[PDB]
Amino acid sequence: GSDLGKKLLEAARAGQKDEVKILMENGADVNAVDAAGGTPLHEAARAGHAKIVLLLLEQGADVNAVDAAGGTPLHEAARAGHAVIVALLLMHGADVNAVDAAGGTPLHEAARAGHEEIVILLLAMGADVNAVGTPLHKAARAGHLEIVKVLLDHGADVNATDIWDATPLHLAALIGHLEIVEVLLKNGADVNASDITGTTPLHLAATMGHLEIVEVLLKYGADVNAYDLNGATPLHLAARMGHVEIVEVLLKYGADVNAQDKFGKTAFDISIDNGNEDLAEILQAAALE
Amino acid sequence: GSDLGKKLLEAARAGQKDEVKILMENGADVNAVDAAGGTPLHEAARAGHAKIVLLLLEQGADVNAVDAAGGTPLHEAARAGHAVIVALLLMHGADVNAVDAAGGTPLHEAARAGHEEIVILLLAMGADVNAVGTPLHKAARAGHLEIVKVLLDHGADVNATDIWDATPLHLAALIGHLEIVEVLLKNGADVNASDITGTTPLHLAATMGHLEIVEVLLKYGADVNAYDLNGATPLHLAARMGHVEIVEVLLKYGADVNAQDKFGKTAFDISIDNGNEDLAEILQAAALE
Amino acid sequence: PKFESKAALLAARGPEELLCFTERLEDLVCFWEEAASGQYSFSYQLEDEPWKLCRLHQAPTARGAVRFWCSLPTADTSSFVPLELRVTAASGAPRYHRVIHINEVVLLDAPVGLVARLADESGHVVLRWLPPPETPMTSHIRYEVDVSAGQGAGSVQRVEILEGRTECVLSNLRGRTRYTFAVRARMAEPSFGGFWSAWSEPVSLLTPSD
Amino acid sequence: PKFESKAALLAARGPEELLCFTERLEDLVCFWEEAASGQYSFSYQLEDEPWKLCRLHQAPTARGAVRFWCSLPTADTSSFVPLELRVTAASGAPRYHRVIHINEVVLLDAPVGLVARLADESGHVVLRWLPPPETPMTSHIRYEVDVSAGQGAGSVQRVEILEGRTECVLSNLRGRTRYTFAVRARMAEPSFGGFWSAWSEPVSLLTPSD
Repeated sequence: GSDLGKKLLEAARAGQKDEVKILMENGADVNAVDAAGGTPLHEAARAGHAKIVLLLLEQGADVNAVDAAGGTPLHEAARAGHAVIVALLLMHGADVNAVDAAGGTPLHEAARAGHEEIVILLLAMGADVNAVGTPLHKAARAGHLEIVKVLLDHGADVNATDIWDATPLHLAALIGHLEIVEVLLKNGADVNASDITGTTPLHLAATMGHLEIVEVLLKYGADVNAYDLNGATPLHLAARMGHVEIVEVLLKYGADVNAQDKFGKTAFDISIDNGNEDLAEILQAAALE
Repeated sequence: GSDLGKKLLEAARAGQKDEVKILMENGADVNAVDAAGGTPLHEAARAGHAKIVLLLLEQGADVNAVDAAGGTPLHEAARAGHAVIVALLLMHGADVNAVDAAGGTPLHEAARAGHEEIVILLLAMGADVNAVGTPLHKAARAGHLEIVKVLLDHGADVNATDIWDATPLHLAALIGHLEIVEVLLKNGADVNASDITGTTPLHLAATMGHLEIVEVLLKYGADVNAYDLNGATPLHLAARMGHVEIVEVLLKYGADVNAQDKFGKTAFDISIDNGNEDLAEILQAAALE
Repeated sequence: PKFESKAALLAARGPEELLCFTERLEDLVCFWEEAASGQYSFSYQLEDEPWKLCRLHQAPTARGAVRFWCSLPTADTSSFVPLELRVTAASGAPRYHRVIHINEVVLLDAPVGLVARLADESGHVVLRWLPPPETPMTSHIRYEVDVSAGQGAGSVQRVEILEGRTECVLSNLRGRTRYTFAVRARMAEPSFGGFWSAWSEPVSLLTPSD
Repeated sequence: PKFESKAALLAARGPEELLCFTERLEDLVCFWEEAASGQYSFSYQLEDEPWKLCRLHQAPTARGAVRFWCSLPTADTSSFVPLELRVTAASGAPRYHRVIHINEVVLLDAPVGLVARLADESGHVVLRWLPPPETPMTSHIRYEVDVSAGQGAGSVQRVEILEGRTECVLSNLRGRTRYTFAVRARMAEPSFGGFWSAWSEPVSLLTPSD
């Protein structure tokens, strides 16, 4: 904007509370923009300087100004974890479900970054719990346990699917987040939901070697002998990865030892192919039964 | 209220997030009251449990419920420094200028306790900067520098007087908070304001032995030879307390050595009465001029 | 009683000043002493409550010095907060006006139960003691150990003990020497301020032969 | 090149697994090796951005083992965030699906510039070295020192060095003995995870006579 305007962009960024007041008193344009179409409000929300955020909003700063990437100060404050500023912005009418070029809402960014309080504050002001680019996918992936708890309490879709056919339980299973898998299951997550590849949560748990998770899934009624597009059961995947304990847990719950995949290979075949002594001994015993 | 109601007062206090949800799902009365007429909302605001505060307000908890002492959850959250909860309450319409039996507003408590962000949040939602039992008196007394800065920026009365005729500058001077005295002076605090006892800020500074403050006051035009109800000048008070350096600073700025109080005593008289060698030497020299 | 000891310690620090202190964090006495002329009013304000008064007691002392003091109630002894005090004459002239913190004027009793023991090696001594009886916040009390020797040696060592620790290890001592030990107490920063307690009961030891 | 060394170290740790690692925090290669049957699709999603693809490179190795690998751009190498990876066959069957963190798979180069020096007293040795060249976060790198002696003594000491410290003091050593020293590097927790680097260039010293 004015020459004082970019001096103000200088000062806002720097968190220089004295200098900000000086430049504004000199008639600086509060909605001056930088190269990125960022406003001093964007910069002050990013650095988390309360008093600058006060002085800007009191002088009519645009609460929902967008930079070239579609980002509002509410997006940046939610991303940077400045709870107070998020509050100040929200009180002044910041758009809870404005979306960046990427389809991201503040709730998206807050959930991904693991800012508990901001997620609470957003939800209380009516953030869409099941908007595009699902927060539950990110929270599940990242292992933000409490956030996943808050998400579910606020009515988030437990079995929402991304572009792959993956549900939050798929991601939780894969990453070995046991409690999250617990919370998900008790809220009615589908234990035998399949992505397009024919993978169930149990498949992921067996493959990654997450023993207890495999047990929790099994207790809630996961299919021990479900097959993917390879015609591979959890026992096939467990075998390939040499997971002895998991093979035993699979056996406990009624696994088919002589299930053949689309190569015609059994788990025992796999064990010989890998020269896995331990697996071959236990699988050999199971095959004769 | 109900039997589950006090179980809920039990659980809210304890911060037991699981148990709170359990008791409410069983039909607990959200506005049950204890012996003190405190609600679970009071208790949850006190302990700062975000999710309990969420679940209560979502189930119609009375945002401005008063206990027997006139205290709203906003008062307790401001006093205990739970910023988020203060935000949640404010968004749900908590009364910014509700007053306890003692005439205290949330802004009163937040300023006294030194909760910067809460003071900001209260002020943004329109807290009365100059309400009864002045926040500036407490902030000045306590030495909350930044809070005093925020108070003054938001238009607080620099020369508000309590029941004694004391202004914030009186309190700042007395406690030896140099910067605060600076900030106050630049915003137009009266350097020669008098309480009912005839005391100016300079009197307080001289008596407590705050040398630099005495200097700052003097630069801004404080009366070096102002008298209280004893007819005592700063030099009298400095003498009684044996403050050598302050006597010298007083001398620099034109102090009357032979001013007599209502006892007829000069500063030099005082020095002999206390057997103060140092003072008597310098005052003796000053008396002969 | 034990009160008189502490009042004398303070008076020497600041004559004709308004000295307030707390013994056990659960009370407060403010006092001053002055010459020839209760003819005074003691008022106080505590943190967001209206201005109240306190019954002044007048008693004599020293060379013509009258001592006025006020004992605040246990009701108004909550800590960590500005407590505004004013002493105003009958005539309505000001006399004193302070702002103090309750927690910042702690003068504890002396430590007790000194136990001095020789180490397994010559030159080392183990000292143990007890916090001031019936005091809270034993964790925030710091001590100082004084090591004297007789025969005009005077004070040879002055050792600060960490907060809450009622144990002291001394080294660097001369063998075959009768040393005398005392400890005093004080409240550790920055949560609390104040003065050193009076010095404890002494115990002595004769170090072994080296 | 130096890449081959690290790929071999990992393959021994997890055969037929999808191994991803970072050399200098500014790139990333994921790779796996398999037998007889790019016929594979490498896709990845990074923190709130849509699913992208990566050009797979196919090259042979070992006993009939084909190694597929993908080098992600420097654009998508920001750390501390979940990075979702999927390897899917031509046929559309799943093959791998992991979630890793960029920061949690650091395999640094070996430390360099070993300098071993005798202490002023027998039995003590001072070792110094340099962080892996052209690496950031030198402050978060921890090292381990191996002390070997010849003649079937093998590894006698294994000493962990604190984060950022490129200095080691050894004691408890036999005098008149030719000892051999090496150091490896690793990223300290909990900000970073990974494996130990390959072992550094050795230097030897002959301890004095005791």
